[PDB]
Amino acid sequence: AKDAWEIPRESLRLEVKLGQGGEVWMGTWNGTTRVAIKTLKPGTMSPEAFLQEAQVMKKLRHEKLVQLYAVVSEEPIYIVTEYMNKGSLLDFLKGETGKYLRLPQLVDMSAQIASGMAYVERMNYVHRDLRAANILVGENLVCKVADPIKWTAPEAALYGRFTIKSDVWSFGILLTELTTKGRVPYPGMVNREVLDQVERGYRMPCPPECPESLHDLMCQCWRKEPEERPTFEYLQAFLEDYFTSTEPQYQPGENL
Ligand SMILES: COc1cccc(-c2cn(-c3ccc(CN4CCC(O)CC4)cc3)c3ncnc(N)c23)c1
Repeated sequence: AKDAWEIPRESLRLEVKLGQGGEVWMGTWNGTTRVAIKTLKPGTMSPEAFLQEAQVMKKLRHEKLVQLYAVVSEEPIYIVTEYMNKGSLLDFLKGETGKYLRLPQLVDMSAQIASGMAYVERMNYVHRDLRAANILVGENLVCKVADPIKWTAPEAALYGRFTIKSDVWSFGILLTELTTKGRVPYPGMVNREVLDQVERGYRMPCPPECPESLHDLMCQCWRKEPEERPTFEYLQAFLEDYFTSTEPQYQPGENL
């Protein structure tokens, strides 16, 4: 028995291909509604498993989470959502526009992600794979949460203990992506080195031109003890108010 998210497949025209991993397409829904469509390439994972993402997307509704529109829950299975016309944050950061972003833009992007994740937090959910590649960018630099040892808290990577606090860890790592225009965290380190070093207390240093106040925040996100890590509610307020309350004398530099 289907729910009120169900639509007939015939209402979808998959136009322009965007990515693969099944796939994701640009497309149209009913009359004149531009959407994104996730496909399941037969075999790779079970229907139930591909319909994890949709089922959670059904209960999560917020301005800074990518919005589910519809689902075709019989094969070939499709998930349908709003279309994010600037694609992934990671690609945006690394792209041609990426280099013009300065700290005011990057922090605002972080504030928006924190807000979506603050909502995930209030709803008692856990994301598990929070990072720039899973943030989508739209018009007016809107960032939405959608959808990785280097991004994963140690307790989670080692013991499968994923909580909102391990999401906070990942958010700290995401701040390094933002402040380096999308560089891979722990430059030159393989996953084993990162595990080994993090366990001995190593944390990434302050990125070049990143204000110390922003790095301290990263460090708080990376506290060994999950419960000592800030809430997203806290992160959202800090990042929202950053240039008044925290760094009121910020001046542009070469890159940030
Ligand atoms: C069911 O609908 C969903 C659910 C979850 C995510 C997406 C999604 C993914 N993308 C997407 C964005 C960027 C890329 C970029 N890509 C990977 C790295 C790079 O090499 C270039 C190609 C691929 C897919 C979207 N773009 C625009 N709009 C989207 N909704 C997406 C859609």
